[PDB]
Amino acid sequence: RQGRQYQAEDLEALQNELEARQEALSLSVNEGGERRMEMRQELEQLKQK
Amino acid sequence: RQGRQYQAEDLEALQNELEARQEALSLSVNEGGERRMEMRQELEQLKQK
Amino acid sequence: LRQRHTELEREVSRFEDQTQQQRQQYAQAKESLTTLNRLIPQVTLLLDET
Amino acid sequence: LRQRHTELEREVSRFEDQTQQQRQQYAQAKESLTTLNRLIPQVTLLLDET
Repeated sequence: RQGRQYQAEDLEALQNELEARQEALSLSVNEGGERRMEMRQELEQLKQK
Repeated sequence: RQGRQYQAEDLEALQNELEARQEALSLSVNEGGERRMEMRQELEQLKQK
Repeated sequence: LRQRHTELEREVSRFEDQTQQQRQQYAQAKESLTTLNRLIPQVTLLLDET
Repeated sequence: LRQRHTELEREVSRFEDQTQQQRQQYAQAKESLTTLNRLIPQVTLLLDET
């Protein structure tokens, strides 16, 4: 389903990296969200201008 | 820890309940965090205004 | 705009409080799921209360 | 300022594309991690390839 043959002998390391990728989800979504809305507020300043 | 006995003999069904909670965790924190953040930027605007 | 700051600070406090409580109860529930599927992911079948 | 709007619209598009792509990719990663931590959370060690 994920991979074709994916280190079935010892897969805990992948669980840890996927947890790190879930931290990356939270970082990326919050950064993209705050930055896009802050630049949208810059757009509003520009619109009023 | 959660519950007092709470069907520990065969607790599989509770994991499925906790999954709905886990999904809602992400929604509830993602939206809440974004709302306060939107107002943090608005506060800075209001501060800048 | 200072009045707006105040209501904004009230609303920020409400979201910070709500998110804090919500993340605490939901994280405790998530940690419970992890303890269940780490300590007892059908491992109770190996135990079998024999 | 209309030049700024144009470049800002390009940037809004990039943030929307990036935020979508990462949320989907990491959500499928979450779905894969949850299947692993449900079905085989160290159950492979119980098996031990014995």
